[PDB]
Amino acid sequence: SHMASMFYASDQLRHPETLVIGLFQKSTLSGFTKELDDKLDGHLTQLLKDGDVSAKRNRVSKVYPPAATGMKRIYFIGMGREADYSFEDTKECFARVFQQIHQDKKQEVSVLLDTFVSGEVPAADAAHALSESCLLAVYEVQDYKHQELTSVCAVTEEDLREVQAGLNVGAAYGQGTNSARTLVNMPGNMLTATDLASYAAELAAKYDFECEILEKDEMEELGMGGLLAVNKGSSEPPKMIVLKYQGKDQWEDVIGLVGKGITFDTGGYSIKPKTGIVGMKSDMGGAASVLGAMEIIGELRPEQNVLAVIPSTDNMISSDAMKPDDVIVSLSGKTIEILNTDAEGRLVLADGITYAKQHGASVLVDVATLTGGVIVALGNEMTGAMTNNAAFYEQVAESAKESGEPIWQLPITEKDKKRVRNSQMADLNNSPGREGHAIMAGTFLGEFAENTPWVHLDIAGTATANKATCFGPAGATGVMARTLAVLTERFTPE
Ligand code: NI
Ligand SMILES: [Zn+2]
Ligand SMILES: [Zn+2]
Repeated sequence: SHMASMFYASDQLRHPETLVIGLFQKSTLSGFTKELDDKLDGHLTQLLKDGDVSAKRNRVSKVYPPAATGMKRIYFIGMGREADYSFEDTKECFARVFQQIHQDKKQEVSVLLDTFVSGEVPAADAAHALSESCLLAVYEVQDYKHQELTSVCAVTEEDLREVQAGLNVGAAYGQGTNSARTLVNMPGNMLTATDLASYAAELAAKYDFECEILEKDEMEELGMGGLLAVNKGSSEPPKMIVLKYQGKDQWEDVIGLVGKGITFDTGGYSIKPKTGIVGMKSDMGGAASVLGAMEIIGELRPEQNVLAVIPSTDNMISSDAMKPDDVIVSLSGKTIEILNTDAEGRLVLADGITYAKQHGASVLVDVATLTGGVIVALGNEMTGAMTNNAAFYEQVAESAKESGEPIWQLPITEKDKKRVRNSQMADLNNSPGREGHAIMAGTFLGEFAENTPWVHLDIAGTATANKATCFGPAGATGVMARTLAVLTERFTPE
């Protein structure tokens, strides 16, 4: 059927109307750029000389050549010094330049990929940078208010099957990210647990994954007390969304990914302040992460098994909502005292984690926008991590190093498990205080993890951003979707 892709590798500059060219801080031109300079009677040299065009990293200069040439626009993007130039410099160079092209409302673009390759960054890599960074930079918030770029040609003298391969993975990663951004940016009345369950089903159909969606009654029968406690105040029914992707002949070494899917967090009876409750549609950020990553896995079909489990519900006030001091029986059969109804996320994750384990997960990663504390500990741009297994954590850390999404581990100590076990009435205390706030939530989850190698990721700070950047709009960031995807590529068992 020969379907056209947005990103296309060619050896020819068929579409020279709109160009994108990287410039190093060499002090001579070469390759295409030199030919262009000559083709332009030395104008590009003059512009560099006068500083109208700059090779300083992330400077973007737009030149409009004479119509005589076949070119209307050139977007020059500075790359700094070639000795310092790395892959993630490439990502940022593409992001900066497509920010500008997205503003300019251009439809077709020819990138001279080779102007971006170097010792450190080969063609296939530059290609990955381009599609991923392009997709992230040009993303638009799906709004409900009362132009699109649809062709990017990567023009290169290198193996087209390889370059195209880079463009394809780049594009998969960006697509899953943007998917997650979408789910996250959606107003809570537009995305209930029910809507989240349709999305998952559509995804399951599209990529032929096994999908099961447990409803309240099956949850009652199975004893899912965590997820049912949070849902008690809701009229919107709950969902436990399960997705199976078996990409190995044997259902074994299964990677369990658990996402917090709280579709709106009011904080419940332990009520949240007037400023704190705005933006709490984004409390399903963790679910976005895993769904985003399923999309990526569905596109790249790696040789790995993955169980995705997403407990999903809103957290509301009513005549029947959970109350502070309630004691509950989790799925695992552990009892939990609810000291704080705003610590609802770890209740649902606890059931999610025990379910994943019950369904053959042999390693776990949970992703949750879980605590304000993580923001205090690490800021808005560094996701917090906790683990019960250094070896598995190394795999997750390395994934994040490849992803480019920064992670930092916080300790779980014996003293920490002491605090979480400190409840007068139950096995576990859902909220011991602000002291090591993020670690308390990690520590609680790890009790449900028991012996299964596990990593918890708190994306309360990294799941959203106040301001636009080169890599996308204000609002949801789709953080972690990449890192989970990469983890499933790179994961090898014990
Ligand atoms: Ni063409
Ligand atoms: Zn909460
Ligand atoms: Zn929450």
